[PDB]
Amino acid sequence: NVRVLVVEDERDLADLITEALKKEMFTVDVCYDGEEGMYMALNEPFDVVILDIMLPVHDGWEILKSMRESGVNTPVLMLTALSDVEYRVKGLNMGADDYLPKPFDLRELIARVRALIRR
Amino acid sequence: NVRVLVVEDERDLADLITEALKKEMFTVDVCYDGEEGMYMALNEPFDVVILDIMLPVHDGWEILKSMRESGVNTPVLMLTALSDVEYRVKGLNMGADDYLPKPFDLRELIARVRALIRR
Ligand code: BEF
Ligand code: BEF
Ligand SMILES: [Mg+2]
Ligand SMILES: [Mg+2]
Repeated sequence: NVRVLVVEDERDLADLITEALKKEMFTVDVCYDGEEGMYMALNEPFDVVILDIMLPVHDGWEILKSMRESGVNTPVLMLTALSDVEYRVKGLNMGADDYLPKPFDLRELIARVRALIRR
Repeated sequence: NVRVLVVEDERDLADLITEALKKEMFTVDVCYDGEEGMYMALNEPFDVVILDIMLPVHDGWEILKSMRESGVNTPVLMLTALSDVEYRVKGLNMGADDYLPKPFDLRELIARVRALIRR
C-alpha cells in the first residue's frame, strides 16, 4: 500500500536505507544513480521519494524540479551530505517536503518518511 | 492568504517569529501560554501551527495530542529546545509534521513553514 523510491549512489547506504524501509512493510525501489532515479521518479507512481543530492548524471536538484515541472507532486525527502542550512533552504524552497542531512539517525528518517505518507 | 498559529512562551522570540512570518505574507496569531494555545489550536482554523513544547498550563505534547484526538489535522511544526533526536521522533510519531529544535535558523523556519502549508 506504500511505494517508496530511493535514490542514493553509495550502494551499501542505499541498501541499508531500503532494508529499513522494507522492514516497515513498504514497497521499495532503489536506484544507485540519477539516471534511473529521474526515470523512476518521472514514470512510476510513488508515495514518497527519498532523494540524495550528489548523484551521477542527474543530481537530486534536477530530479526534484523535473518532477515538479511535470506535475508530479509526490512527497520528496532529501537525504544528503550537503548539510549546511543554506542547502536545506534551497531544497525546501525548490519543492522538497523535508530535508534530512547526513549523517542521519535511522529512527528519525523512518519517522519523517511516515510523517510524509500519512500527510 | 495563509493563517499561521504561534505558541511560544518566550515573548521576544514569539514576537520575533510573528514579525518574520507576516513579512513573508502570513496572517499570524501569537500565543504566549498553553492555555491560549490550546483553545486556538482546537477551535480556530489555521494552515500551519508552530508549537513550542514547554509552556505554562498546557505543554506542546498535550496540545498536539489533543489536536489529533479531536480530528484537527492541521499541519504542525514543533519548535522546541527539546532537541534530542528521541524527542524529535516522539513528536513526529505523535502526529507532528515537522520538528525543529532550538536554536534555529529563522530562514530554515519559514522555509519549512511554507513547505508544510504547501499541502
Ligand atoms: F551525495 Be548526496 F547529496 F549525499
Ligand atoms: F519551551 Be519549548 F519546549 F522550547
Ligand atoms: Mg551521493
Ligand atoms: Mg517554552
